[PDB]
Amino acid sequence: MAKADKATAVADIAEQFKASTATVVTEYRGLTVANLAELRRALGDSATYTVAKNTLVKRAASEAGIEGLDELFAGPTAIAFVKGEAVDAAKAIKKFAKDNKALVIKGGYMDGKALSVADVEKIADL
Amino acid sequence: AKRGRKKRDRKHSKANHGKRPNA
Amino acid sequence: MKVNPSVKPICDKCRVIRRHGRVMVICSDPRHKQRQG
Amino acid sequence: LIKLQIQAGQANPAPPVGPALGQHGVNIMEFCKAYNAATESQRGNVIPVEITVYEDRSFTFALKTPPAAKLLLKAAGVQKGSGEPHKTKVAKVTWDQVREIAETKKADLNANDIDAAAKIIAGTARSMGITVE
Amino acid sequence: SRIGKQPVPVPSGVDVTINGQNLSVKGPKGTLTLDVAEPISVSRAEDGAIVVTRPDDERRSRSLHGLSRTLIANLVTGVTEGYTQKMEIFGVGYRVQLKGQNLEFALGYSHPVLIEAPEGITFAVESPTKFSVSGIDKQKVGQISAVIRRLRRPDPYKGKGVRYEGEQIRRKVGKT
Amino acid sequence: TANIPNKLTANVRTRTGKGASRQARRDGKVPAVLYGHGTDPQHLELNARDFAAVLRSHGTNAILTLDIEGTEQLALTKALDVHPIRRNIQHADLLVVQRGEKVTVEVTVLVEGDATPGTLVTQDANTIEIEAEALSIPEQLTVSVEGVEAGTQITAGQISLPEGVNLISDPELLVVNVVEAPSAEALEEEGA
Amino acid sequence: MLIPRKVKHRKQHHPEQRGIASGGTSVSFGDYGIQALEHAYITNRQIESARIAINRHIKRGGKVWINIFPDRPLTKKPAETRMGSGKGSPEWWVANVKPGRVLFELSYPDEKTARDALTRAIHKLPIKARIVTREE
Amino acid sequence: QRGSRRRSEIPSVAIVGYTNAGKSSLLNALTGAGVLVENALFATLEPTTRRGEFEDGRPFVLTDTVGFVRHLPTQLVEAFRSTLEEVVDADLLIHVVDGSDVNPLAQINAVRTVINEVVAEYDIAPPPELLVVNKIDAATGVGLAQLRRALPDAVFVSARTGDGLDKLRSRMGELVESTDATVDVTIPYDRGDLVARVHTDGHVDATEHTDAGTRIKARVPAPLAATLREYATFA
RNA sequence: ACCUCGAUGUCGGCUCGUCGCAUCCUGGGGCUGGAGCAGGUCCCAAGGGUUGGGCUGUUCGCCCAUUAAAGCGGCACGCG
RNA sequence: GCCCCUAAGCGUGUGCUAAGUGGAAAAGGAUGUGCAGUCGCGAAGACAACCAGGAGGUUGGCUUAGAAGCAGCCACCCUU
Repeated sequence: MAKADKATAVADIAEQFKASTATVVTEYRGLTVANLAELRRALGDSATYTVAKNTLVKRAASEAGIEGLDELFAGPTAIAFVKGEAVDAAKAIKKFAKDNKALVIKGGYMDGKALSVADVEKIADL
Repeated sequence: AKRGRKKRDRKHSKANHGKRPNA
Repeated sequence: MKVNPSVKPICDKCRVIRRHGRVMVICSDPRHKQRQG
Repeated sequence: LIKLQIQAGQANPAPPVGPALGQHGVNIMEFCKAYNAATESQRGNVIPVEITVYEDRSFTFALKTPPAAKLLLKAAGVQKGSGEPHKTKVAKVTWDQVREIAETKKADLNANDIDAAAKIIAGTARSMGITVE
Repeated sequence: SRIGKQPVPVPSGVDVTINGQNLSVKGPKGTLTLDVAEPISVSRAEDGAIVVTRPDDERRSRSLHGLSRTLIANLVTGVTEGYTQKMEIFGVGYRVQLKGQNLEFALGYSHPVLIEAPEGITFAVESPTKFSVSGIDKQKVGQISAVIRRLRRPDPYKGKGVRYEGEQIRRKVGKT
Repeated sequence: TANIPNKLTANVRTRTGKGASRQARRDGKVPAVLYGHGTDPQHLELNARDFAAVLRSHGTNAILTLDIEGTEQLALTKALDVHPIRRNIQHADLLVVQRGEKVTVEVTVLVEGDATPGTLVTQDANTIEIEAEALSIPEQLTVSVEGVEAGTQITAGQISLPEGVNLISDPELLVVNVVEAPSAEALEEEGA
Repeated sequence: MLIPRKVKHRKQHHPEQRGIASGGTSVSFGDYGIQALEHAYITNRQIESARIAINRHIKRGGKVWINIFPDRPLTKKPAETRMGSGKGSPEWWVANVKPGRVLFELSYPDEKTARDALTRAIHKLPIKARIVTREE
Repeated sequence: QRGSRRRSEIPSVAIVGYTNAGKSSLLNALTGAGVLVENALFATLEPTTRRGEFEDGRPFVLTDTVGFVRHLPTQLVEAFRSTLEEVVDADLLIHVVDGSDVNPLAQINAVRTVINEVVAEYDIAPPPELLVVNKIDAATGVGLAQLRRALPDAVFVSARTGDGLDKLRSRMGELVESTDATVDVTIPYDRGDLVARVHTDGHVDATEHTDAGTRIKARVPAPLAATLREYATFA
């Protein structure tokens, strides 16, 4: 667990945030790899997805304007990095939200704006 | 051989200085 | 029980401890439990 | 959640297959008739079938792509696998052939790309040492 | 020491008494009395807690740290809510009945055996094949239930005998 | 390469011999003697711990900068004496050198890689002696063996030396020999 | 077993077991080795019995070196005979060992199986011994 | 040790024969054991056993004993009395002789008169004797037909090459299964310690879910066939 | 080859004991490839018990009937 | 040699021992404790408790019925 690997992660996560527009952050817990393999094919078609450490996010979030999720980094973090239109990956996950109902959305982010769980539902609606 | 051992091992005392007659 | 001068942990679930001045091995499997002496 | 691989047109001997899953409370005869009905089209392979069990004991059986460990054998012409891969090579398979195997294996593999599946067959080819040229 | 670091939370329904090292707690179930080791000292802070104080890092005093914390802890959750253990008996023809302050078993012996009730321990049968033991002292509750559980020599071939609630005992196949 | 010489302190001994040396090693020091082209040997004692740390990092041949009585002095550890049982330094030889001199030094050879599965790598020569500048000694040499077939010999002449160093030892000396994997019967046959 | 082909003198004195070793105190063929720590007369049986022990734990690959050879003979007269009247015929061949001497050496890829193999042979020797490496 | 392993349901077969009859390599080739051999006298001495395997899927105890020599003293026969106890503990006795020799009548005569010494002094019925000629690749075909005509219970084998091993399993099968007693049992619903036993320990014939229970026609081993006699369907 | 050759009586058996435990029976357990009956192996335990005959000077041994068992040793190979 | 027998120290200061070690013993077994130095990790929360995963090719090839991620031998790579 040498620090160099963690240092490279912090740079890469922030650089992917600055390369992407919006995010939708859910709970990854309790989802099979068969589900994880099924979702990653749809996830990677347009967007991207990761399950990283909360503190690794914070040190990779303090640079740019993604510090508007500090109090929401408490719990199972599952970043779904949506690069193009923010509603593509938000529509696919709401399919899985009804498909599974063991996943509950924690929050989301777009255009430098901080939202809530119900706001994210509307984001998937927009 | 307790008798043969307890007699040889009697020589490690302070007053004999590590030696005794008949070992 | 195995009363041997040389008691060693045999499986990966064997714990070696001291109980009343005796080194003994205690395990879930009764075959493994043994004491020194 | 059980598993089997049965020959193409033959089934129901006592040691290998019958009591192998009849010890858990499922069907014994219609499974063989149904298994033959689906594989009569392919008939030239073995199939990993994964019967998924529930409380009601009724079976749910699926048919997968033929194994890469054996689909390579028919592509090369040999019949007996290599006892010493990377020391004595006994089979010949072309990069085109791996693409042919990838075309058959395109449905049930994790590979996202045609060339990526080609790597997977190459990764399996190393486990019995089949020459890829 | 990490176990003994936190303080015991007293509730609203008991009164504590500390006269030196003779700590006694009384409440809605009983009166429990305790003495701690001479290095350790015990007092209470004004925020509804009891605190154990080890003054040294000596091996003796560090072990009496965790021991004292759990003891007072069980002294509190005992005198207020108490403890119960649910016991089961398995095998055909194995029953249990209650004779006032006593218990009667039927475990395949020629003679129906009796188990007396030590003071502060209450027997409460539910069904002929499952019962429970309750009491005020955690040491005494677990003691009598251990004697009860050992009323039959262990049988791994069919599992006949008095067992615990969520037990998974070792078994084996008796073939020949 | 620019090898930064190590700074080590020293004292000049009042008394020598086995009586004075044993007391030195008990007190925590380690005696040594500085000689060379200076033609006047000075009997010094180093701190035992600091000298070991220098040796634990920069190999056996570690260029030293002794401040004996406050005076700078560049030196090179010519030889060492270690007790075979307790594995401690009893004595060291410090040769005095000045920047810009070609010395002759033995350096160790490392082996890196993972050969083909049916081979066993048996290294023959632990060290090899080269000629190098006083402040630019290669601290270790590497022989990467990979993809080699049945028995193949890597002599000294196959070693890639850095710039400005020469192979003093004759290039016919064999260093690394890769041999076929001994058979399960060969272990029985060899040595009876 | 290991025995010399021919020795110039068949009835020799007992080798002197005093002092520390002055040669062969460094492993120079393989990667790992056994370093002695007590004087002993290691017979040819203990040399061969330990050799089989190392082989039975690696079982496939590697080379075992034995830097020690039983040159010296040790004699004994027939039992139930009084003293005097000659010297006994040589019976067992032993090799003088002094502390610091490296006895066996092994060359094996992964260290854990190498060290465990050596510990198997150490438990078949009449001395306390330790495991030493090629490195410093 | 045998008094705890006889309780099990494993058939026991014994291989006997002269020294350098290849009995060790027969067990190696039939199973896959790495027992070492020497082309000399007393190649193997310890009584070696390992599992035996079949064409129809049955395990058994395959026992390798010590090799005999001609003109053996009875002192050495008594000396190795520890190795020859498995002779009477064998369900089937396999005999292997030197197939390249001249007088198969003497090879059977010597060993059989040696073994029946122990059978008589142990007073058990002699086992069904089977002869196996070895080295058919190193033997002359003239003697092959001579024992063909003389011993129909003789089989040609060359364990050094491996011809006819599948026939050996069929011959082994018909003579080991033959000791069992076919049963027609009706196991009730309160004895569910038998459903897996009748399927894997023994051989099933038919099964029907009658009112009285499951009428299980089955074939089971000797300690397992005299064992369901309580629920017999006829006398 | 240290005590005894100006004497330390030598094998078996009988009578009479006394001690050790490295336990044959009886007593308490752990493990078991311990279903039961019966065993195998180890640990704790010296209170009591431990048969009569055929052969040999015999110790020892083999055998015949039994029994819960028919223990091993020391005490000048106990005891003239 | 200095607690009493027994003449003179239940002497002074700093530590160690819990075994009556002191007041017998080996190969070897071992979370008993004091001291000294290292290494990997960690407030970017390392370790313990705990949640959730821990998949595809696949039953990786030879071997016997068979090793199907899990008697034996060889190989031990790849996608999510």
